[PDB]
Amino acid sequence: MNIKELSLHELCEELKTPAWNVPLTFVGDVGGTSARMGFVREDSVHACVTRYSMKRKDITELIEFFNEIIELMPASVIKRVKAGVINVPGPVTGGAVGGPFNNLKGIARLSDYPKALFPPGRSAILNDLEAGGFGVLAVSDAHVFSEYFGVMWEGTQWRTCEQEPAGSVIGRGRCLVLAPGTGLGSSLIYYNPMNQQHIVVPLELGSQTIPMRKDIDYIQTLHAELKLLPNYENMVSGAGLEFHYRQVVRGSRPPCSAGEIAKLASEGDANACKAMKKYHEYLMRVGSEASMALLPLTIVLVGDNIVNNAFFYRNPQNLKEMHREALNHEMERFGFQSRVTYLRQKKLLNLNLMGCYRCGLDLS
Amino acid sequence: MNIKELSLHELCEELKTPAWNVPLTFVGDVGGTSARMGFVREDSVHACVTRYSMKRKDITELIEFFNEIIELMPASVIKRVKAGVINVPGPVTGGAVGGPFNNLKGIARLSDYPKALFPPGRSAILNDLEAGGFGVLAVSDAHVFSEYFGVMWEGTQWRTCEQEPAGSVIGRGRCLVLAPGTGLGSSLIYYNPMNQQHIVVPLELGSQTIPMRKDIDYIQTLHAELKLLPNYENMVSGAGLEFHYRQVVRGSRPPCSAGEIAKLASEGDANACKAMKKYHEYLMRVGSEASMALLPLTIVLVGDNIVNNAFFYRNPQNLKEMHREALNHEMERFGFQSRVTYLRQKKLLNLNLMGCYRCGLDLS
Ligand SMILES: O=C(CCc1ccc(O)cc1)N[C@@H]1[C@@H](O)[C@H](O)[C@@H](CO)O[C@@H]1O
Ligand SMILES: O=C(CCc1ccc(O)cc1)N[C@@H]1[C@@H](O)[C@H](O)[C@@H](CO)O[C@@H]1O
Repeated sequence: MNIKELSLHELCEELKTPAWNVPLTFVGDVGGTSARMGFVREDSVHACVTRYSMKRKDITELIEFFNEIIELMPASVIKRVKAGVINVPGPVTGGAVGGPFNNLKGIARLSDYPKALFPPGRSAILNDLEAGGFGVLAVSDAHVFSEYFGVMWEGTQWRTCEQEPAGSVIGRGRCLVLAPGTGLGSSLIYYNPMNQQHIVVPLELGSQTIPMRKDIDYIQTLHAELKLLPNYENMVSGAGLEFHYRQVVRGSRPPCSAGEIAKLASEGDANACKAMKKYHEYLMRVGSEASMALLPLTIVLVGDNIVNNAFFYRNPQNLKEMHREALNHEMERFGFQSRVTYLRQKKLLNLNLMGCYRCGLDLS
Repeated sequence: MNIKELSLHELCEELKTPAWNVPLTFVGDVGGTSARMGFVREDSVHACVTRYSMKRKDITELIEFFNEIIELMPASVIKRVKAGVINVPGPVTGGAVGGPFNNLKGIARLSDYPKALFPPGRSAILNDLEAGGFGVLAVSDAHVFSEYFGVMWEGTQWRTCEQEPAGSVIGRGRCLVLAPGTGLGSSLIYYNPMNQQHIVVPLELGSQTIPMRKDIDYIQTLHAELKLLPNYENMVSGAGLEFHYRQVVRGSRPPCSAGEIAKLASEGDANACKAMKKYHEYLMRVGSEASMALLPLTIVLVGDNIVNNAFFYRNPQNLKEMHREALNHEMERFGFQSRVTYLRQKKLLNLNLMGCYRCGLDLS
């Protein structure tokens, strides 16, 4: 798994080198603030990408970027493009129309994209966590799962389905991918046991109304701030973390950012730590409800957030509390939540870029 | 598109007429009370089946039924078995391990089934709604969708994905199947835009904790009765309807069973009617929340209950109220709930038997 990030110029020069004299997949991982776009080739995977700023905060700006690449890149390179797959930070329909976005305006339309980078019949727009799910599969496919994912706790069902150690393979069962970052992303890597095939199913779990436990007052406190029935993302996100911190300090310390709160928690600050426990309590509730609804074999937490918050999961008291909340469901009296193995990304890797490429394989 | 229930001996006879001198698919629709098993052949879908009482109330009695069938049947008939698929009223893993079940006792195990009816590599056990979802596909493939399904309302997304009228085909989009009957069943017919294929993913939406709207007291009341945080099935089931009717009458009238309540409502009783609106209010919350989480193109309400309570859905007032509640979600401010086309089964049909066959065709 190799990704190199280059200026657009160094990018152009890299693609003229012998190693890149080969069929290419155009890929793009588009976020609310930036996009990484470039080319990917083949059991190792090799991507070379350049970073763009989404300064105009508008999804149509990608069209301008694609043009730039086509004009600035030699035709010899562009003609090697066998497939073109990008991902965007919002719901996508028909792999062709993405929108509406929370942090960008406009609608991503595959039909308005240049066929030089998006060949007809071999092109797709993915949801970011749909690409991430494909990304998880690409890690598994390269026999390197244990290098990127660590077991948080092993579920009851793993040994029933798998002889190998937890975390060593994705496993022949449904894998629910959760990404608590800017937005709360989710996807279901469904497993069809009749053909032994994994299939990525995009979800919007973050946007469901939170069902209560013994926390009606806490939920109502947020309800009154937002003037909206809180959804999971409202508790599990940067603003969620900031909310949890305000609720812990109650005025006594002025507000700081989610980023600042995460830093303080890394330094042992009791208030920030408790905010972080709160944030994860709600993440574990997404997990327990989804564990029932989707009956997954595994749940995998992914993203730079998860990797960088390793200090939090490393702590056995934090981990035991998350485990307890994961089991906090009425259906656990039948063992449903206990079936599931939870894993977390433990090493940095842009799953989305790998996923766009992995998806391109299935179009080609 | 037809199914004749026959006696065991006159099943054996029926399977000698020349029209049934074809490869056969063994199928079985296992309910809590009765199981219908038999054989299927082909635009045209012809099935003939015999019924068994599940009077051991034990899922394992099936093997005796299987054994009997093979004993009381020609080797000219058994030799034409190409596939074998049955469905059961509980979760199933690996398409081969069914249960534990809320209704029956034991575990359905494909490995303990006779290969004469279940040719290895061409057989499966399905969850009941997993089969239902396959049945919905089969109806659509037989170009007879509009004969069995009526539109309750057309969603915003339909005319952009399909040029055919709503209700006339399943549609090239995800279809969430809900079966609000004795239990609450749910499955997602996922549409894969990469390869234009539908796949059926089993769900357990019924067992999710109910998120609130403005009904905290009503939920607390049931919570106190059940001594369990209510899930959608608690509000949307037989037990659910009985609860709604009781909260309506407040001991002013006698307590009535679900069937009693249903009948009374059809006759025009105001209290029973109020109970059924209450029930459908919670059914619509399953739909609005799943509309966000799973982003379906359609939602199809299936089952005998649904056909038999056609009177309820035909009332323009009840339907308007259902529609209103289907859009009662904070995400509707973005049009998410409005995207979805709702349909209901309007004519009797064992989708599950048809589903077992349709599944079989993917297995051969
Ligand atoms: O933003 C949403 C909900 C839909 C929505 C659309 C417009 C809007 O203004 C408000 C919400 N969903 C996205 C989701 O697609 C993505 O996978 C996730 C991780 O990046 O962040 C958000 O959860
Ligand atoms: O069985 C369950 C949930 C697990 C469960 C286990 C024990 C129990 O007492 C209660 C529920 N769910 C099943 C589901 O598989 C099925 O499709 C649906 C329609 O028949 O009925 C049930 O709701």
